[PDB]
Amino acid sequence: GGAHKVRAGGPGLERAEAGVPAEFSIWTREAGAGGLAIAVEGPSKAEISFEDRKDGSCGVAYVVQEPGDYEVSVKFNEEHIPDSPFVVPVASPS
Amino acid sequence: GGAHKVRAGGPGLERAEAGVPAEFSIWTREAGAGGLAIAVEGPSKAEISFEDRKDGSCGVAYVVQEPGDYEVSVKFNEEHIPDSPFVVPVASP
Amino acid sequence: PLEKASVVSKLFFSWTAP
Repeated sequence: GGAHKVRAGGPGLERAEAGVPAEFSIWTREAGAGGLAIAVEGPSKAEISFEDRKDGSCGVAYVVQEPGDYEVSVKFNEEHIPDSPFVVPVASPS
Repeated sequence: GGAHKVRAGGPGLERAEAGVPAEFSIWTREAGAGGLAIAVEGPSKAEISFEDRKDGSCGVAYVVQEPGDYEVSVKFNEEHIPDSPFVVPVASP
Repeated sequence: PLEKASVVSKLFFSWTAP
């Protein structure tokens, strides 16, 4: 219960460019209430900015600096929503 | 800032063996949001992965293929955590 | 010939508040 009811989507969960923000959204509504957390694993640090919007919807953007393969993960009460973690490739600026 | 509230330990921070996955763990729940970085320095490349599980424990595992003296760094928000880097003797199979 | 060469392997993990 809880996590399976959450949904996320965006460009940020399918591909990104080194240096340029990768955005996506999460919708909780229908799940319990508690805590959403987002994590990025890969060959470089990630700057993650977070926004709860008075919509019961939440919006995310992060930056990474190195090409390579990353894993973005969204978790509700410390467990993965459907499709988390998302295998997200990063390529160099054009 | 914040790295001083992070702890690590386990057999992978003490010795390891070539071709054999080596494990240790990190406690972060007392430092909140941030970034971990793990570096492994020495004679050959390492494969590394986190295991972030539903306890809220954080695990690291790595595999190097060559005997020798490696060093495992663990920093949080670019600062070293207590006792990092770690001198890790990696012995033959 | 006086250099030290070694291999350096990195992984990172950044995560978020609530």
